[PDB]
Amino acid sequence: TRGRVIQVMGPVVDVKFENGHLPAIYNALKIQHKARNENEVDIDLTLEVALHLGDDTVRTIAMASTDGLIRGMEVIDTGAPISVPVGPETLGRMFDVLGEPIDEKGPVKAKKRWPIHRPPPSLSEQSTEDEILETGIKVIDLLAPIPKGGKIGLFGGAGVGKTVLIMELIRNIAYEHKGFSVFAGVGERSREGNELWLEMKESGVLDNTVLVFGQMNEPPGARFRVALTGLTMAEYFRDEEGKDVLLFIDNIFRFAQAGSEVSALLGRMPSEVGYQPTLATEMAELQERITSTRRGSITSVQAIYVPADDLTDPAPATTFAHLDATIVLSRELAEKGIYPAVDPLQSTSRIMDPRIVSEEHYEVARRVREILQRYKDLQDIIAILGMEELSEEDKLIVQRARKIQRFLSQPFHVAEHFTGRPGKYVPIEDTIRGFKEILDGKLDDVPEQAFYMVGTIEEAVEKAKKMKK
Amino acid sequence: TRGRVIQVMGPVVDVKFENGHLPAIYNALKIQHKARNENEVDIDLTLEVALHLGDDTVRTIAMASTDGLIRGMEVIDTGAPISVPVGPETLGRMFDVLGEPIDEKGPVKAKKRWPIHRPPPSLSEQSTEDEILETGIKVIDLLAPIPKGGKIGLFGGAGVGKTVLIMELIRNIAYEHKGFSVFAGVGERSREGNELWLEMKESGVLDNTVLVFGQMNEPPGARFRVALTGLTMAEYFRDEEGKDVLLFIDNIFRFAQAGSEVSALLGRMPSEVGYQPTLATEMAELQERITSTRRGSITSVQAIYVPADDLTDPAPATTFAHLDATIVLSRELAEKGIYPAVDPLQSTSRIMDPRIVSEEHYEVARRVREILQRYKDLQDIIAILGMEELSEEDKLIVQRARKIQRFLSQPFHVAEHFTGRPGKYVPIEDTIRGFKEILDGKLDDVPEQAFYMVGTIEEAVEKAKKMK
Amino acid sequence: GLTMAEYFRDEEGKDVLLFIDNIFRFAQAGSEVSALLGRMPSEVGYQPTLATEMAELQERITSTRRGSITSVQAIYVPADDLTDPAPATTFAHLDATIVLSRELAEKGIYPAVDPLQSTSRIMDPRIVSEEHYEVARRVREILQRYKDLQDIIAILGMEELSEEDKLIVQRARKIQRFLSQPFHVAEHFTGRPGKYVPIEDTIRGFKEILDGKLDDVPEQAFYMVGTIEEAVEKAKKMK
Amino acid sequence: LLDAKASEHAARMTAMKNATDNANELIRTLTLSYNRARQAAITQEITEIVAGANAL
Amino acid sequence: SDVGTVIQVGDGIARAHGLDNVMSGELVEFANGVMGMALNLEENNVGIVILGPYTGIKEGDEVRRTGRIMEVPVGEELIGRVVNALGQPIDGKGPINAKEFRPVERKAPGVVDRQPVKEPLQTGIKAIDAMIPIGRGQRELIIGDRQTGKTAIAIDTIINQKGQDVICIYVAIGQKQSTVAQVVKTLEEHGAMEYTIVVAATASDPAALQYIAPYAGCAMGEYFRDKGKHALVVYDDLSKHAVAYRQISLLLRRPPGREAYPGDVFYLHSRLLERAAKLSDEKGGGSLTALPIIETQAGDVSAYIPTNVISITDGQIYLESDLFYSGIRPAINVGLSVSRVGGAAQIKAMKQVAGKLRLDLAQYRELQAFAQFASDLDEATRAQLERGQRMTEILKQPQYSPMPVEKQVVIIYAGTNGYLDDIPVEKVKEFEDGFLEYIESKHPDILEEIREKKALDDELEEKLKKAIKEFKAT
Amino acid sequence: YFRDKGKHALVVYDDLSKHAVAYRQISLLLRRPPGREAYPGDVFYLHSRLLERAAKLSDEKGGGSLTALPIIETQAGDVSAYIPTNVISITDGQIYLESDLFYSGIRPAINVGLSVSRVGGAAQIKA
Amino acid sequence: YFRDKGKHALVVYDDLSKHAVAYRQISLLLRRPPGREAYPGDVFYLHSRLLERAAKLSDEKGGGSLTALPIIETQAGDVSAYIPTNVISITDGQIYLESDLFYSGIRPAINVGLSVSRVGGAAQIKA
Ligand SMILES: Nc1ncnc2c1ncn2[C@@H]1O[C@H](COP(=O)(O)OP(=O)(O)O)[C@@H](O)[C@H]1O
Ligand SMILES: [Mg+2]
Repeated sequence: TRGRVIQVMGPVVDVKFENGHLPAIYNALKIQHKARNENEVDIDLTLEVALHLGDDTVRTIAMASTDGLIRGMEVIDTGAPISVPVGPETLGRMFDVLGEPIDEKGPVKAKKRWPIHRPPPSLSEQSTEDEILETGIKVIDLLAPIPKGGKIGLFGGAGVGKTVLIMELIRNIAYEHKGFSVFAGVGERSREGNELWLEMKESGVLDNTVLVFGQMNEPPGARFRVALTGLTMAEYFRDEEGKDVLLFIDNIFRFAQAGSEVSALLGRMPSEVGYQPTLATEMAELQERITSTRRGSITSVQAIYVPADDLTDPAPATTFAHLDATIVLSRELAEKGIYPAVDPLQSTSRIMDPRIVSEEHYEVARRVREILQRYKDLQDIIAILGMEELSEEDKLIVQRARKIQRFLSQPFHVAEHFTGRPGKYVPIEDTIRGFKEILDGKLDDVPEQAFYMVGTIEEAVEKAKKMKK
Repeated sequence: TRGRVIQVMGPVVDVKFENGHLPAIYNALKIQHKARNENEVDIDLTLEVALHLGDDTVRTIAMASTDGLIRGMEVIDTGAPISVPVGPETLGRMFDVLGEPIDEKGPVKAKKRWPIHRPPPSLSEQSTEDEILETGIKVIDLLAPIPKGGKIGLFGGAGVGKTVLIMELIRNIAYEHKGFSVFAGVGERSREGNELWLEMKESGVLDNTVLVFGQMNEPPGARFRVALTGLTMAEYFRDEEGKDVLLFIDNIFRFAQAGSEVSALLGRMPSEVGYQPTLATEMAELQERITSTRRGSITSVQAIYVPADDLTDPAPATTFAHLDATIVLSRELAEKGIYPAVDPLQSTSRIMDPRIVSEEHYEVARRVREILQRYKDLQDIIAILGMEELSEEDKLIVQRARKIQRFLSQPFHVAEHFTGRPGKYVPIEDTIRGFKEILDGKLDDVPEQAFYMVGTIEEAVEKAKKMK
Repeated sequence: GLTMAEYFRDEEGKDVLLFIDNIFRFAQAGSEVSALLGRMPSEVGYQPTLATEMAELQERITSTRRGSITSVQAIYVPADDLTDPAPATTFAHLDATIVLSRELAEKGIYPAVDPLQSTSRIMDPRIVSEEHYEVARRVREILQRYKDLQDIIAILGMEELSEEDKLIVQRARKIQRFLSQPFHVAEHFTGRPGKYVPIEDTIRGFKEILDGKLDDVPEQAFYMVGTIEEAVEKAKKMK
Repeated sequence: LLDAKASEHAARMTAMKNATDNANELIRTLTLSYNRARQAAITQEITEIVAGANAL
Repeated sequence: SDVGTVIQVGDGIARAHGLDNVMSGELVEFANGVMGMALNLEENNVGIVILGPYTGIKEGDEVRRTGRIMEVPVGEELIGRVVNALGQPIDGKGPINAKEFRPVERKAPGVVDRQPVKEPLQTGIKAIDAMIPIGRGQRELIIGDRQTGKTAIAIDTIINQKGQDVICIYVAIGQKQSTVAQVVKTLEEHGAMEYTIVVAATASDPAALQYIAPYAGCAMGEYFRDKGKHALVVYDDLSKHAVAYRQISLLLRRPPGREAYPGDVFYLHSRLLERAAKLSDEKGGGSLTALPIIETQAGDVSAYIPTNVISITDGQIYLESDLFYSGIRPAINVGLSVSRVGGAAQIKAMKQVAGKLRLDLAQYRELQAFAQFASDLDEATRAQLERGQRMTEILKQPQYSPMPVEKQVVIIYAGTNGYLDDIPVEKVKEFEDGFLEYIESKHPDILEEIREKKALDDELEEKLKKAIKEFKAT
Repeated sequence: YFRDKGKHALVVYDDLSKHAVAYRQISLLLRRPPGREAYPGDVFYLHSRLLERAAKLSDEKGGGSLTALPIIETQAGDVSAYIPTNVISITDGQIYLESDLFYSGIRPAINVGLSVSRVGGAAQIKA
Repeated sequence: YFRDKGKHALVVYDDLSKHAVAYRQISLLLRRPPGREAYPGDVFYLHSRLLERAAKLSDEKGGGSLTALPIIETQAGDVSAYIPTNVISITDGQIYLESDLFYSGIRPAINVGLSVSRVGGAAQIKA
């Protein structure tokens, strides 16, 4: 029924309901007030119920600014959680955490609205048909294959290339897989939401993609529930349309920091290094709903900020448990000009077994990690002592590792404007064939410079000639 | 007289009294209830009073599980602390923290019970006649002597031979000293307690020993009070019988940890590294009763677990404030095949001064520590370069050190199921004479292998002739 | 004390010296009081008002168009940690900051001032001579280069360091002790008369060591001497 | 020259062995100081949580 | 009265008025149908921990006492089923009609109720059964980095138990439903579900169910021990179980201790692991063995929870991230892994060859580092190096393929006596498969003698029969 | 005001660390529940609601601009602290100053191998 | 009493480290909020109020004296700990004893590189 505002302290609001009944936990509440006189301000606010307190009273987290609120203001119970539009009408549109459109294109007019808090699929509804999702990116498809219905994490510091790698993956799925994608900008910088919206509106990829953002300047309650809004929109395409869809989440670190801020605002005791006591429960409520079932599949690419180079921080550490594959991006590779800057020695996946991928794929990826590690074990000796002191076998091992290290580099379409390089997509058969031909020592009398930024290996062979060598 | 449970929170239970008076602090309470219907469970429980709360209410710590308790259940005040039987009828017996017999041998039927919380001896009752206790163990008796009425710390990892050495000391006191021993176990693996019980039951030592157990799986209230039960049983032998008795504590680190858990449950504010604020007070209540008087004496050997292999931790640091001596069982000695494993360079005692022990005892112990350190300072030249390059003085020092290092070894009586060796006992005069005879260069011809696992020095001389 | 020093500035227009042996005690006294007043504690148990209380004292200690207050203050650093809320809050208010190191004191170098953490507002090319600025720059740099080498000298033998690093170590060794001086107020502790050194002889002294004119003089001759001419006769007093 | 090469290789080997040994004791001692500095700081943060929660 | 009313609801914790006659630890039921534990009894309220979705519970809802302490169904009816932490079925194979229910809280066996372990538990892994023996009442810890093979070793152990009279219980605490489904299908593909029970509390289940899961799985394991049979219990990760208890304790406002865990953590795991034991012949001679698993960050074994469980258990199996990525399986660190209670229970036939294996690998593991170059070391050390490399190849084994004890004895006997000293390192795996099929297809007398005598009497037949294989088919 | 009228503006905040301390003081005296390093949970929203107002507008809005240069002080080099990591995550790039480079004679004292700007390349001229 | 009547006295405190632990216990049981190393904020006033009563009085007061010799215990040689540095800040000098030198056959084992007195030189005889 109708309740009244009792307390206001930053993003936290307390409401009393009295007669009828109290709202449920996670239920959405609405405040709609028109200024009764010139000393007041008009307010339009949404609140999420977090806990029951006694005396017919409830504590809530505000979804927007609490400035201008007054004690005794009327509050309305919607009878359900935050509900967002679902369907094909949501394609090519930008959204807020509450599912209202941000763009001036008009009302979405969708046929149905789904709640943000629903139960995940059951153990019976789980499928076990593991296979590989081809990305067209030569480092991921070899060293850390993506399982359909699985989760892939991108770990690194600032300026390594996480958002550009996510933008190129969104393009490639819309190019050859012709699937539907969802991007959830959890705590997104408004400068970056503008660059994602412009790349997709001009490249045409936007017509097959859903954008959910909110803003990094919104209160913590909004930064916390936004990843569920993108997920609830991606669930409809799997469950009601039976499709295979890709969900991109940029920086779940902001998701973890926002649950911490909400727990601190509600008065819970701090856990390890000041995070919320419920961190593992909250991370899982989002990661579990992403799975392949007998109806269809949701796969996910996630970026994770590593604060101060420490992978032992609770936020990165709780995330590792739900990752089928792992990619670590090294700042040392990025500044040396090698893009996408993925570390060949720290990237791994669970699907890297002969029972799930070809014997030729498994054998090549093994020979690559081995020769790279052998070269890492020799770069001290190559610097202090003359290279003329290295044996014949080690000398060839170094040259092959040197060609392979740059052959992992690839020019992206979304990054053509920066360097002017056209952009390339490489199929799995040519990635395996390329590294196999270098490892087998067939292609040795070709200069290292020919393997940097080239796509397939035939393009490297013609480039050697283009450089007159 | 008759209280009623008002609150229940894990081990903590609150009781309100009426029509009479409230119980004293440290006092034991009893709950005996029979299921009134098929929805209830029978319960038999003991609680210890911690503090008075006001409104005729008292807070208590339960000695066993609180599952099945109901608000409003009747409580009986026993009028005094936990009382355990005392007398010579306690020897060769296994007990619980409340003094009830564990073994199926029947009721103990002792003539008196003694409160477990009792004042320690006053300054006017103490004894300053520091003397020594012959253990018959060649490394303890020379390098780290044990004083009558003192506290000794035993250090070593899981599997270095602590249980083997404890049983060897209990057995040795029961063999020639014909004295009484008491062993208390706190926060211990019930499996280890069983391996010790069978090994004692076969070596005949059990008839001269008392066993008390508080297991690693018992609630914090029991793990906290068990060391006091062994001590209250050892005190009767000192006070009413005038004997000299030995108290063993399985791990005083679980004594310390159990007090930390009870403090965290009671809601007191913690101190440095999360131990209880009362760690120093609680350690003293156990440690000061362990003293020698004009009636008789109590001595104690306590094993310490060093958390994270660092001695700066509060429990070890608060324990060392009460200790008189230290014995260290070393992992490097264990892998080398040396079974007693006591480190000759890290073991020490307060008694090891020329104004407590004889001048000759101090001189031999000094010359032994010095030759062993000198040998340890030279094994690099001997290992990296050929042994033919060492000078004559260092070579003779090495030959004496090579014989001495293994002449410190002794086969234990409790080890016959492992290695089959008969076991040896070495008296103080032959320990001093033995090391003196090698140090003074009188016995250098005898081969090195003859000094390993032989007892006295003469046994090494016959072993050299008999091995061929 | 501050209210009495303010009268001479405000109503009499004079230039005054204000000495305070401990402002840390002023901060701890506010900390002891705060729990009993009913306030919530902050980092390391301190009061929520710590920076406001230090500014109520420090903003009054200033020179105006009427007169001037110059002040020397001592700040106790608990457990040798400069990151503690009381010492940390104080650095924002000072025009010059001198930090004293136990490593220098335990080595017998007094007054024990740390050359790499001590600084002042006045250390600008616009406020001091070119010769002063250049000598101070060269001193701070040679001591930092010596600090960056004590690990390499521990892992490898000193005979493995280059000639340039070898000279830098010897000059840094002479400089760290030429910074030592016997005070008049310390004759009971130092066993020496006590000395006063003018700025001209300080600059001339360090320049002469930095330029390598004194390479053939033992490090021990630079300890506890007021001026450079003394170091040279202290070398003569030892064959 | 052959004796010089043998003595050079032996000298570089023995010197680098001592240098490696020196580096390890320095790493051990530094690591104990890193552990003590980090462990000392962690127990204080836990103490602030206790005091802060009891202050409400 | 029997009924009370909710007065406050938080994240999975509730408070209620009434419930006058409820007892400490009793199960209580909500009007919706969800269940909760009565933990704290106060003068005027009861603190309840919710065992399901709390979002359907509101202030003013009716809550009723069940009249029973928290119990889980047990019996023969549970074999070959997948259940939640409260025993409820989650496999869709219909209801369970268990006739016996036992509390999840029981006191472990006393000092005199036990005996030392004298009979082995065969895991089927050539590195464990030879170097890290396991008894039928021992508590061994599996420890290492994430994604290194910790559950694969436990599943390989359960699959090896097909012939022995051991009932296997697998408890999943905070695991992904997908991995749980993959485990249930692997057990069905190998037939292990004919003698296995699977208990689950997945990552989306409330922290209270993840806390109760190991105790419920232990109570099912105790019924077989109380009737004189043998049982095996696996706890998929004690690291997530500690995190789940840390959550409930902080939400009950208890003050933290070391690494933000409560002081009560050690008691949570000692109380659990001390219940696994071999009973005395007077109690019936029954047994229960436990295989807990723990995850270490970056290989740090010195952390609080890892050292806390190392102090409770009887030995550890250490797994390395570096070996797993170096093409080695099961990736066990044999120079650090040891068992204290083992060796006494191991069969005589394995002891006669395990002694040689341990001495040869000790020599190899030390010199292998210095001899990194091809052939600079002398023949006296070269012989050690090649033997170590060849024995390391004999220690390698593929997933879900347990090797029986008799075949383990003959392959380990082949390596430790130098018959493989002329075989190239790359052919050792092909030689092992070919030699075992040769011995089983035409020399079953050797295997049947080892199976019944459990010791090697006369080896002469095996030496002659093996020379015939080497001369005819490499 | 200048941005809304089509002109360019630059805003410097001499120290955001003292601004966070000033908010901690008011919040603790008002009895709001503390979090990490004694600060209120509300402190990320404090600086993000401020720094997101610096932007370059579209041509329909007038093409105006506002750039910001906030400053933060670290205790003994601890970049991993609460307020520093909070503001490092909000900005589009960071310039790191080292006490080590400053005494060694590298005078502006910037750690070029650690400092970063995402806009690099787009901000600069072709030359 | 001796000092107030013109006589000379001396007092020894066997360990001030244990005196501090006793005050920490009483203060935590009265629920006073802790500070550094869980000791109360009042812990400096505890020892400084006791040690400043040791003095040499003026001739008008009688010329009497009271000397003090407090004792403290360091964990692993950590002279830098809170209670140790706190008492060092009140006294007129420190005598530091090394556990390392003591096992090298050296007595009294005083580390002269750290040990010093603030009254020193003046109290000692001219010879
Ligand atoms: N493929 C690439 N080719 C060239 N420059 C790149 C590429 N990927 C990233 N960059 C550069 O580095 C920046 C990466 O910024 P961003 O995507 O925000 O990194 P991150 O989120 O990992 O911190 C880009 O703005 C661009 O300047
Ligand atoms: Mg980034």
